[PDB]
Amino acid sequence: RPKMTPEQMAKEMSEFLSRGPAVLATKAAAGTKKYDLSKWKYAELRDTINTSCDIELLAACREEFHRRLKVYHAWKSKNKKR
Repeated sequence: RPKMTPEQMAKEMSEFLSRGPAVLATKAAAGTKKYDLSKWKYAELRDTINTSCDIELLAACREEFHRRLKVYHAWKSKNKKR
């Protein structure tokens, strides 16, 4: 496989979410972090959603992106500067 970059995955992730819909409303009694895919690799996540059909699952992945996205941008912004 080719060489992967944090900026590349960050762009693919961010846009991935912006592309997906947002008419969700399953919010009930609060509960969605029931799926911990933090370990899943960017390739695994994107892949799963690319070849999956599970609502809850799909959501989990997307959520794992948004999370590691704001964090990646935060830590990066803090690490960038000297």
